[PDB]
Amino acid sequence: ISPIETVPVKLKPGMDGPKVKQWPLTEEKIKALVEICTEMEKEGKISKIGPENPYNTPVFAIKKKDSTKWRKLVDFRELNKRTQDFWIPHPAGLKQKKSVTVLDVGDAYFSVPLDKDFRKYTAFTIPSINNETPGIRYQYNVLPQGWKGSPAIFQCSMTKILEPFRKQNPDIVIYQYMDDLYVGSDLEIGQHRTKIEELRQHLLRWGFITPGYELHPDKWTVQPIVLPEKDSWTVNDIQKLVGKLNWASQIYAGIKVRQLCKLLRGTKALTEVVPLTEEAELELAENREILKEPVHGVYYDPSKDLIAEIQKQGQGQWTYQIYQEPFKNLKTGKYARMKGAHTNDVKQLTEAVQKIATESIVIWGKTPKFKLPIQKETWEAWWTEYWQATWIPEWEFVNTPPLVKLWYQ
Amino acid sequence: PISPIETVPVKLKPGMDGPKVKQWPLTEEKIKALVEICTEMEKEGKISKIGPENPYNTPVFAIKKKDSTKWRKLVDFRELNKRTQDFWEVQLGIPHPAGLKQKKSVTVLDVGDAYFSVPLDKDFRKYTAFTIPSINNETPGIRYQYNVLPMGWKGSPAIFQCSMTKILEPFRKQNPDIVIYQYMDDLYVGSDLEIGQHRTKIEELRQHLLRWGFTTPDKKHQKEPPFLWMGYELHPDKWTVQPIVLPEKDSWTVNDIQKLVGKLNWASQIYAGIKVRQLCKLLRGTKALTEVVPLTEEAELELAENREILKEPVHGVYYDPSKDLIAEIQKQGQGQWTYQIYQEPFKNLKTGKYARMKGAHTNDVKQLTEAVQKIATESIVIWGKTPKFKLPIQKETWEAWWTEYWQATWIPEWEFVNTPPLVKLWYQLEKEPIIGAETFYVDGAANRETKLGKAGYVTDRGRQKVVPLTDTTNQKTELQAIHLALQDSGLEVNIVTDSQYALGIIQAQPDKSESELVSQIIEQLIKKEKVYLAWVPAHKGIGGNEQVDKLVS
Repeated sequence: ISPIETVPVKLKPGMDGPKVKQWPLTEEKIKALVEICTEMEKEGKISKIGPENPYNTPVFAIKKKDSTKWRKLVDFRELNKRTQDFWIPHPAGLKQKKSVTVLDVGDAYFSVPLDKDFRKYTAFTIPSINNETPGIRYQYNVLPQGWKGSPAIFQCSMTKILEPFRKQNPDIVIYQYMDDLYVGSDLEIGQHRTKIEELRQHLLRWGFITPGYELHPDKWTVQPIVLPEKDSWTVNDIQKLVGKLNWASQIYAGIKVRQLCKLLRGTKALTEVVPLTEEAELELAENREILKEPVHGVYYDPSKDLIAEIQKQGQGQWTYQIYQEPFKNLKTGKYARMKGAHTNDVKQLTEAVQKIATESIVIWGKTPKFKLPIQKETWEAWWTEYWQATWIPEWEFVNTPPLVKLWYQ
Repeated sequence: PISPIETVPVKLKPGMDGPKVKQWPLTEEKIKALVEICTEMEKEGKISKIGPENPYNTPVFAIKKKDSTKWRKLVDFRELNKRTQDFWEVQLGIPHPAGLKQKKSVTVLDVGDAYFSVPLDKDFRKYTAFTIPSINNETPGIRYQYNVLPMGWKGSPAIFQCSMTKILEPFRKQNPDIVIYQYMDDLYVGSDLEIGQHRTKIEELRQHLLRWGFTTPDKKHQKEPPFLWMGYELHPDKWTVQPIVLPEKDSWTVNDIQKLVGKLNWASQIYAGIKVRQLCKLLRGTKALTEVVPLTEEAELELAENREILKEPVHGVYYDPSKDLIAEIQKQGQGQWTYQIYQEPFKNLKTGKYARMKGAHTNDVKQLTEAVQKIATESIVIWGKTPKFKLPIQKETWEAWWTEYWQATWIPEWEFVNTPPLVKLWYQLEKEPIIGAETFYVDGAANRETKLGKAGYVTDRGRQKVVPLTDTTNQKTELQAIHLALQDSGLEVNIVTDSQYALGIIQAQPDKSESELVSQIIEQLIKKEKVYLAWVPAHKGIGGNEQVDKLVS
């Protein structure tokens, strides 16, 4: 191979490189990473480094869906946050396709060399059992997977290999996010899979892939705010409704609870049944018609971050909202339960996060910042055990037992 | 000797220059002692004489060895260390003896002469300049610089460990079956090999280290059990922590204290209750390593209790990959938890205590959850796998917890062990309003300017109350108002509040709290039979919520 020019990459002004500690790994994952890194070292992709490199970035191993091969995953979230901005408009048509297949073209990045002055920032460590040896330290020589600079730098090369396919299929939308390739079409499912097979064979031919996962955005349903339907309303039931309507008035307009609060007169017992007046039945009825559809006039700001909140509704059900400003939801949803995680909350939560992020990628071309309803220590202990994506979104941990729980289900 | 290993490039912190600390005057005895020491490590190539062009300097002292007439060359690199780049600590912890697989043949080699065998980056050497002063202040002092990793310099541990690892690397490839543990002075070599065939491999390794400038004295060479290794005594069937003896000195110096703290920090990983807070407070405000430090009342008492703790014998067995890992937890007082990790009954690998003193309100269930996680994480570090757990909590107790808990939680494979005190939900709020039970409409308010406030209730049975409160807040009065309702009521109650704060901390169902207020509320909830707590949006015309809010504000 002949040396091709690396593009100059710098950190943001005033920012130093990533200094994140490596978390413990099991014996199975360590051995897997060792074998992978030995191969990459032989192929010149990574090089061993010493302690004079003060930077470090977590590494671990995952297994993609519909695959049994171990996949090396590096958490470049800290590096990405500090890496300069590289200046593709997001395909709005991708959301309106009947079928969007996800292809992994991450191996393509290992063809392009990385700027020598930047390689130090890609340092990572393979831990050893019982610290028998000090961890094996590596840095990258080529474009790393998970780094936001990789798809940007490799963009020009990606457009050339897709140019023949995009002309032969002008009604097929192809979008790239990190290591994954999103291919959408309104074509019939049988003929669709033969087209993505035609594409992945075109990618295998030129070494973009090294020797399934289908999405259906039309089936992504919105979860609206629903009001209970009863013939007998207790004082407690009225109070619950008032509390839910009061909160919902922060999102929707024209919501009033005057006629419902009149029913709560004097000092009533909670279990007392109170007959709804004809004007209370009216006020309730017109509130329902307001909460029927999503709120108009909520626009997506491409510059501002996306935020995702998740609630645990029990029985394997989870609700979620995506917004950029409070009470201005861009999307709301609810996920049904799935067999395999009948007793595992963490597994259900991890899958939910990946689903939401996936939808956010398809719709806006960006993963949201998650507010996870889980203790930090509990999440950080087992979340890798159920992760199947090559990207990792930002997240924080919230601990507020909400009334917002039944305010969405 | 000096290793032919490639030097590791070292830089100063950006924008910083080398040290320029003036050398303190010394006794003629100490000066002549330093001259004899420097002369030896000059002809051994460890240091070299420098010219007057070098502007940098680092203070040196002359202390005598513990119970010896020999002098030591001590260097205070604190100034150089501040100006030296950061290095990455690659290790994730200390190797645990219970992480060792049982071996038929064991050898522990002494690589103590290791710091002064690893070459220092030639570009950085000038910053390690020091001066042997003259008594007359007229004759110029003898100035040297280090060619080798200096004892006490910031980068010495990391660069050495890196150098050693790279040197041990080819020997480990040629011998994938042989287990090697390195940690400064001690070098562990184990194998399931016959003695003669094993001792031959030992000589092969020593010759390998010798060619790379690392000597292994046959005096400190250990042949027969037990083998001393990292403060542990390795027997063929068991391991024992060797008795840790703490110094007894009339006058403690700064150097003595920090060495003591470092030692106690290491022991704290094995023994529970080791404290160094009062000793660390002594160090703040010191300028020199030789500065004498008087032990305070809290400090000498802290040191005394540490001595008693280190008297307890600690021992365990080795690891066997063929058998599963078992971890058992039991509840103790003051939210303390003890655990044992074993494979065969009453043959512990690791024994420790977990004191959970982080947080205001919690329950035994959450504390057990966090304990399991800590243990699981440790096991992965040492053995690379998570153990099967034996927990003092009913399978029904846990199922009632995670299904009703708003937050996501989970516990790995575990079986129930019936040994008190068991972990139990001491109470549980109702999901639906209680019929026939009195309904308390509860509210409280407080003046932010005077910290004065009221708290009370109004019931559907016509009962009302309001109590004056002093030195409280808006949040405290909301909890006191709920506390009132619990006090003046039967075993079944409905309580309506507008406080999101008060509601939130009771939803978590804690059984212990730092607050005397919350603790009493907890005690009330336990004695109750049924309690339903409802929330209502404040100031919207809700009946009972109206009358009680006006009475408190």
